[PDB]
Amino acid sequence: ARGRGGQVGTKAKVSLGLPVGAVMNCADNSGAKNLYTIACFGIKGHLSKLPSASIGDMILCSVKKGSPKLRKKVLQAIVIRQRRPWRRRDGVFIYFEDNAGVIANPKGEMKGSQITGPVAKECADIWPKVASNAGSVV
Amino acid sequence: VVRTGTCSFCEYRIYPGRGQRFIAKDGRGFFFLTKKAKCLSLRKVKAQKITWTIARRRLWK
Amino acid sequence: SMARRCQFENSNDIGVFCKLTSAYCLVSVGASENFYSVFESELVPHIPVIHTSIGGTRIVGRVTCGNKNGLLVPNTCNDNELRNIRNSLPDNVRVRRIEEKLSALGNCVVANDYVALIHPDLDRESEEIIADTLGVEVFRTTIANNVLVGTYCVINNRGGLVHPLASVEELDELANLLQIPLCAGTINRGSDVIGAGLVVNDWAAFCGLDTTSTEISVVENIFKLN
Amino acid sequence: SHRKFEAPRHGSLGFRPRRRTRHHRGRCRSFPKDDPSKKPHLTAFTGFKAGMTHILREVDRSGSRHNKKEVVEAVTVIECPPMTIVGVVGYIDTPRGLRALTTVWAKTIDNNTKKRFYKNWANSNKKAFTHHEKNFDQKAQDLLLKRIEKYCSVVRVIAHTNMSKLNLRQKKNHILEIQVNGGKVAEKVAFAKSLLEKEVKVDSIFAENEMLDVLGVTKGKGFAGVIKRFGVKHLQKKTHRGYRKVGCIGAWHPSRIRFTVPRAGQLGYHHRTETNKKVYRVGKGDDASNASTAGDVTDKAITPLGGFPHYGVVKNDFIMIKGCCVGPKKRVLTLRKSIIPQTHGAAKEIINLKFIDTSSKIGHGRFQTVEEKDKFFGRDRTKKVE
RNA sequence: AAAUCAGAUAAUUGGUAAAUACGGUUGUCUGAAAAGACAAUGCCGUGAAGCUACCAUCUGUUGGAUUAUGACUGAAGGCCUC
RNA sequence: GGCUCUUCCUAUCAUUGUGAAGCAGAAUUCACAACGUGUCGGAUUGUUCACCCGCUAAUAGGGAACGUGAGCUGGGUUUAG
RNA sequence: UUAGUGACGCGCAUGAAUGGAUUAAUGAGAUUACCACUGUCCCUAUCUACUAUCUAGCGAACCCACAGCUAAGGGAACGGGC
RNA sequence: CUCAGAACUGAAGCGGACAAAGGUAAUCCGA
Ligand SMILES: [Mg+2]
Ligand SMILES: [Mg+2]
Ligand SMILES: [Mg+2]
Ligand SMILES: [Mg+2]
Ligand SMILES: [Mg+2]
Ligand SMILES: [Mg+2]
Ligand SMILES: [Mg+2]
Ligand SMILES: [Mg+2]
Ligand SMILES: [Mg+2]
Ligand SMILES: [Mg+2]
Ligand SMILES: [Mg+2]
Ligand SMILES: [Mg+2]
Ligand SMILES: [Mg+2]
Ligand SMILES: [Mg+2]
Ligand SMILES: [Mg+2]
Ligand SMILES: [Mg+2]
Ligand SMILES: [Mg+2]
Ligand SMILES: [Mg+2]
Ligand SMILES: [Mg+2]
Ligand SMILES: [Mg+2]
Ligand SMILES: [Mg+2]
Ligand SMILES: [Mg+2]
Ligand SMILES: [Mg+2]
Ligand SMILES: [Mg+2]
Ligand SMILES: [Mg+2]
Ligand SMILES: [Mg+2]
Ligand SMILES: [Mg+2]
Ligand SMILES: [Mg+2]
Ligand SMILES: [Mg+2]
Ligand SMILES: [Mg+2]
Ligand SMILES: [Mg+2]
Ligand SMILES: [Mg+2]
Ligand SMILES: [Mg+2]
Repeated sequence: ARGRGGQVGTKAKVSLGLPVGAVMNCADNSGAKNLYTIACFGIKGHLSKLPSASIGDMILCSVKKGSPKLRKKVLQAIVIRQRRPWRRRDGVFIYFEDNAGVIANPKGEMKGSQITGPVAKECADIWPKVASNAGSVV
Repeated sequence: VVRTGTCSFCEYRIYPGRGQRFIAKDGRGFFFLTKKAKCLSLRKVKAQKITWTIARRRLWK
Repeated sequence: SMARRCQFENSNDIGVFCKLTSAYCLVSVGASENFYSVFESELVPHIPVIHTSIGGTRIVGRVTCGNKNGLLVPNTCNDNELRNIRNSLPDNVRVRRIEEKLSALGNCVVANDYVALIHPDLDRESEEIIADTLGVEVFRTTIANNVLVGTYCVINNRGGLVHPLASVEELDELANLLQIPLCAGTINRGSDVIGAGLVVNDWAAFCGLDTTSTEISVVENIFKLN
Repeated sequence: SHRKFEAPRHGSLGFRPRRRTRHHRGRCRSFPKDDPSKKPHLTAFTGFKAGMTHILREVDRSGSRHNKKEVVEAVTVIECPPMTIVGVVGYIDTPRGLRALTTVWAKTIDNNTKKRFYKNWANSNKKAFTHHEKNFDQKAQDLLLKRIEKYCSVVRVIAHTNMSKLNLRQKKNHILEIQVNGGKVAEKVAFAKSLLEKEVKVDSIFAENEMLDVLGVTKGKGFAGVIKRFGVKHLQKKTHRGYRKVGCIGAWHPSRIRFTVPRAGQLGYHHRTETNKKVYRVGKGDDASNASTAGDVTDKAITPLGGFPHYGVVKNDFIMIKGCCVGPKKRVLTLRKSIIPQTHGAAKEIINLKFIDTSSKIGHGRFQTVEEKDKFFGRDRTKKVE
């Protein structure tokens, strides 16, 4: 029982900003502060090409700082904000000031209620529960 | 119409395809025409105090 | 009348993909025919069903809010989407673009044709805009001590469904507040995300496929559609 | 040793050997499939790379991420001044392949084209085509054309790039074969004849939202290390001779190096046939409106403020293509029609243009027009003139 | 529509700066100001052109003959069977 | 031994077209034409191997002086402390 | 986590100045985490000086049976020569 | 020749070049 099943469509092209090992903020109230990036789904690489995730992706991660109940296990998360500038159909490039993610079950459900900070557009279309829990969506 | 954006540092008039965007913890977005713009406004320099700005030109007209 | 089940692509989250008020319905642009069917079939003559997108996204459900006097779109909104909307809208209803740091208007605002509940931290100007435009009395609250009311509670002029963990006390306060009966429950087979699973207005209810017979019963019963 | 981890090879062999090109303007070694369907049409055309800009369009394409929204896309502008037609050329099909049967020259061959035959025009007595002039007998020409009608499979027009219309150094024109595709040999010939000593416009050939092919020479990068050339992965930075090498030139047996292993050498100045570029606009060097839109409703010329960098002002007509194409600014290019007419989605897409950027490229420009810069700084040049 | 590959481009966004471009500034030296120079690029910020990257963008067809296999007609061998 | 790179084998892991089943579907297994293309990111170990964590259409098995030191590297092995 | 640490110890082959057990300061001494850090890496780009380049002048050395394109074959069982 | 106060002023920069320690917790040796 794994994967991204609750994704609602195609995810747009975003410059991949979070390779493996990347540690990002965790914006949910799950009680985990951060997410250590282990893999990213749907990737077959080239030799020695680091697996990379971006806004909207579903990663496989672990919790480095947070509730002792959460760390030491392998969880899935969904990237919300990234600091790596990507580009949108208007030609403008954007970025947030942090790298943020929300722990989720493979079905696309969040474990948590409030999501701290804004969530990127590119995450909403893909993940309606995440979108539901957004305070703001840019 | 040709829809024009405004630069959140100097309030210069921006057209499509040029420039970038920042998004702070607040959710406050900013839209910069120039790298030089971004650098300043993220260095937290006050637009008013820089001469080529429209801010400065406001203060002193 | 009856509550109908649908699916947007494979998701049950219809609450995310459309906005239903007594005067209009909004649905996202790329939908399957079956979606549109389940909507048009019931609401077609009576209300405009308006296909749109907001900031070029299909989430119109969570990003805007409104009742039959008004529509409040986020600053996410592209000019053309706005125009499209004004042109698809009866002249009675007015449309406004708000700048609220909290950009999901559908998440941060629940409204029926009288009362509106807002995110505790929302801008005063946003408040009086909801007030003036929608023509409503506004109260800042938290359903189930969660700040997203639009997401965690659903309302028509008759009654409302709220997050299943709302205490009896809370339920009372709110009922008194909105001047309508409230009921705690779940939708879409156990989900606590009631807003995402349900849309309703005075004569019609759409909800996700997996909503159990029991749950729909609950809905039909509190929303007083018969 | 079976090699340890399997990755794809480091270049396309079909692109080797990697040396420079003989063909300077484009060389189409195929012209589109010929069909009897339509009256004879002219196969390709010649132009020059001016600059790039970006566009804002609205997408009607259904099913797309972008349906009914504004997109911004990169675009190349290619100046396309009128080509002149000089001659006709018949080809025979022989068991050893095609062959040139004959070339019918007009009376009018302007000096600059004659330049082709000379390395320097001005130190020469300019003797070229003299005998074709003094001896010119229209009857004979007609006889030759009739000849071609009689014996010929393929008909091509000998075409003339008139360089005098541009501002560049090179004034010496270009001499092309543009094959003629149309049903009956005879009509091909008639057509060809109609063309002689006349000027052909890009509109004659290419339409809007039409799909294009661009033929030309990659920019020369000179002698290239292996990393730049084939994109090998660079060796460990600790490596004694240097790390920009490939590690193993080959195994013991065979006793030599295969043509397959990457090595140093020239990169750049090759010929490429790039396929399926979309035409966002075709415009006349007369319209001062040519850079504007239904949505714009103001005067705009495609030439960016301060002019296209390292190119100039575009006074002539032009084609504006989606994306980028081969070569540095000022490289001539041959735009050929698609081998088979393109039926796919991107090719059917009707293009609605909203913004075309005239903003300076020499810097980061915020002004779309002089008038704008001036209003901003309160200098009226119409005022200084007055 | 994406991934891996292939071939290019540089409008945009990034990267690069010994254009020593313009500004800032430490120590010294020219009586001072002004203007500079020396500290193998003093240091710092922005920095056009160029080069450059999935860290940017564009583009990557159509027939014929056949294999395995499934069939038509069919004889050796009245019937049978690719 | 690894790194780098190229090519070959087919006793085919995946992809193409098929035959077979104790082939309902889904999945799987046996076989045929067949390499044309692909066959990845990390823990520990000098490691070949092995074992685990993962993504993946798949994470096939091999050759080329047990491919590849005037290509590196020098952890292992095998001088002198 | 064949790594590190703490424990257990049917110690191949621990053990008492052939010293056993400890141990602050201490170390260009062996090992493991972690924090900061970063071009080690993902993934490679760009800039400077000196070279390699070309020129005037000057001007060696290693090595050298005979020589120098391969496929197979046989052959002192991997030929360049047959 | 040392030390301390207050106020004003700059793109919040100011040991501006030069000079100039990265930390922490463990294990083994040898004081
Ligand atoms: Mg770590
Ligand atoms: Mg590797
Ligand atoms: Mg291969
Ligand atoms: Mg041919
Ligand atoms: Mg390249
Ligand atoms: Mg050397
Ligand atoms: Mg720049
Ligand atoms: Mg000084
Ligand atoms: Mg001075
Ligand atoms: Mg001096
Ligand atoms: Mg000195
Ligand atoms: Mg120095
Ligand atoms: Mg500098
Ligand atoms: Mg810089
Ligand atoms: Mg592509
Ligand atoms: Mg393709
Ligand atoms: Mg076989
Ligand atoms: Mg068997
Ligand atoms: Mg490794
Ligand atoms: Mg070996
Ligand atoms: Mg020893
Ligand atoms: Mg380790
Ligand atoms: Mg262990
Ligand atoms: Mg030590
Ligand atoms: Mg010379
Ligand atoms: Mg010399
Ligand atoms: Mg032999
Ligand atoms: Mg041989
Ligand atoms: Mg003081
Ligand atoms: Mg101060
Ligand atoms: Mg400092
Ligand atoms: Mg250390
Ligand atoms: Mg000692």
